[PDB]
Amino acid sequence: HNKELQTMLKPGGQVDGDEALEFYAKHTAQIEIVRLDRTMEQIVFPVPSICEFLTKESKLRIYYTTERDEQGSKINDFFLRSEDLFNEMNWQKKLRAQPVLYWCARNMSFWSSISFNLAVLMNLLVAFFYPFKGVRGGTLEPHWSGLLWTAMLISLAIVIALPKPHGIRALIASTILRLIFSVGLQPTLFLLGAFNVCNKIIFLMSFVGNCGTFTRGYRAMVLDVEFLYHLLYLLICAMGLFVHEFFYSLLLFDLVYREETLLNVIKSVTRNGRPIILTAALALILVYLFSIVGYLFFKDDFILEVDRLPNKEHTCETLLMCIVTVLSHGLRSGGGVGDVLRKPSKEEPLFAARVIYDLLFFFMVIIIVLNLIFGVIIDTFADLRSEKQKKEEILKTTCFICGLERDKFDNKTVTFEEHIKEEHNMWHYLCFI
Amino acid sequence: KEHTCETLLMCIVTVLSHGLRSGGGVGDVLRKPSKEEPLFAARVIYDLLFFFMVIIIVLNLIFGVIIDTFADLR
Amino acid sequence: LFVHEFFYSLLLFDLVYREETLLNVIKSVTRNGRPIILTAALALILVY
Ligand SMILES: [Zn+2]
Repeated sequence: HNKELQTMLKPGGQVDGDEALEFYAKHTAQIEIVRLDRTMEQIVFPVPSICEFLTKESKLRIYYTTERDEQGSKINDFFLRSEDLFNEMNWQKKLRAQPVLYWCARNMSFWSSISFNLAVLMNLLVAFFYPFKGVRGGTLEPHWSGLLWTAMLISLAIVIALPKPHGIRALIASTILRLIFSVGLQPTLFLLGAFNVCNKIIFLMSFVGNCGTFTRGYRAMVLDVEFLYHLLYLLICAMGLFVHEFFYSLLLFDLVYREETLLNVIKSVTRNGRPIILTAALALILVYLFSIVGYLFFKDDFILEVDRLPNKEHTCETLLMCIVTVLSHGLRSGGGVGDVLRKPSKEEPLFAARVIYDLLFFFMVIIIVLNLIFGVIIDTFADLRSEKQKKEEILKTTCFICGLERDKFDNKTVTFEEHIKEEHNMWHYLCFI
Repeated sequence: KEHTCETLLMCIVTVLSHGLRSGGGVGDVLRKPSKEEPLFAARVIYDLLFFFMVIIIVLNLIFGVIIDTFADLR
Repeated sequence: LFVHEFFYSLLLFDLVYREETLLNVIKSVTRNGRPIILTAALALILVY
């Protein structure tokens, strides 16, 4: 009401009285509610001291992952997420006392990134030369020591660069390559495996630290799928350290499945999986009918050429199951079944029968069915892109709480961007709860 | 004499990238199982899994990404 | 002009990148390049 009073607590950023004014402005929220008589009134309250103990990553997760129900409102799931956020803030305040556990839980990204990187490098080491018979052999430059000296020069040039601006993995890779030639490769791989397993057993503690599920017991931490996945990763890492080496390749999926875009394209493939499975079943039954037709009428045309392992050049398939195997062999090769069956030679009476048989198989099975599978995949891309742009637009041009659109705030003595940060800020609603 | 073998697990990756082409899959370059060796069904499911999953799903994934980018741009 | 001749072929790209529709289709390819690179890496690990 007092315009003179209003214009001297707000612009207090440029005055010397900063402590009291910006402290009390920072620690004061504002919320609007509706009472029984459907009247809207405004409440000004102090924020709790525990509400500042909330990580902004969880805030972004709550802002993005909340979805609207059939009535078009996000508050119903927001309440449950608010309760979970309250428990998370309680555990964060409890955790902040410990100096070393908070240091481990504060740096999860470093442990995860270095584990991913050195497991990738471990897979690259086991992939290039498996039998571990030497390092001197190579189709590279005239000496392997030349490439080793080049790597040493690269490491020396990277050791005088800027402090961790770029090339941090380059010097480590050069050092690992230089250690590979000085000492035997199996000691180097044992050292790298021990480093990865100690990295994983400290990262598991770092993960269970800030995600404080383990303070309530054992059932909740055991039943968690993410903890089980991390434990499985640790188990197969220890198994690949102790018996043979291919389990690093096994955990390469868990490595490369950490980002979102590769996830999105794959998991679009796994979205409408039931049309894909049913189309595969349709292909199987079409192959079955074509195989029994070939068993009935073209039994002697199924001569195909094979080569025999040393202790005549042709085999026949007459069991109606080997014929299904041959038709699934001919489901590949693009042309169809006519590329594996013997050539009709234009003079046998079953020539036109062979021509229409081959053309029907090729056209109907190959074209229609394989194009059906690919059309299902493409349509799933279209559906995902449409719903993603729809939810992004409704998040960007609509208030989270009020649900009103940007078009209602044309002039109205206010703006939308101050409405959605002062009048209807949802973190003020969480603070009030 | 007219034939070579690849036993290094890197030459095998080279041969599998050689067989990532040719459309049919890896079953067109490997020798024919001749129906009587015990590892016949293992070869059949191996070839079918490689062809179906790798060829169909992955190459159709790349082309689907390209087509979806056309749709977004338009 | 001074050494060998194939650098005319090298500058043929700069020649054909002067219109707009070709640029539109090329960077329809290279707009979402990171899904394509990650799908290629997925193919590489499946081959492995
Ligand atoms: Zn509002």
